[PDB]
Amino acid sequence: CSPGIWQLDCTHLEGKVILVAVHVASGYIEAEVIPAETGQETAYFLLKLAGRWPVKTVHTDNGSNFTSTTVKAACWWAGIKQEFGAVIESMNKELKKIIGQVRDQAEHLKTAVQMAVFIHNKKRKGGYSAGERIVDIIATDIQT
Repeated sequence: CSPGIWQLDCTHLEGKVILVAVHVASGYIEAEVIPAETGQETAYFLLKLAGRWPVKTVHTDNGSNFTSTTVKAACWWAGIKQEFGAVIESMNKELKKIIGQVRDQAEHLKTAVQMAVFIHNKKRKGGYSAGERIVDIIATDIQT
């Protein structure tokens, strides 16, 4: 898929909120455990993400997540547009299973989440991992 397209959603687990971003073309994920589902948290996550990867457009399954002033200011400043055009269902499903598998390896949920992100991104799927594919996709895109 287009290399600047990301999918962003929140999930719930243990009374806490997990913000999950998926680079659509590679399956690569970035996540954070946030205190609450707010416009402030989403805008902050977006700005961080865009300073790390070339974020052109962002899609979500909950369009109302993106209507606050705060979120639209973050997209304005970072040059992000909303994307109007199985991967995402697979990667998200995949994340909860791994969180479930390592949950007892960490005291806190946020640690388990990051362990699952790490496992997910490094898993060779053949056969490269999602982390290998996102850097190849971005590096090839740089060179014209």
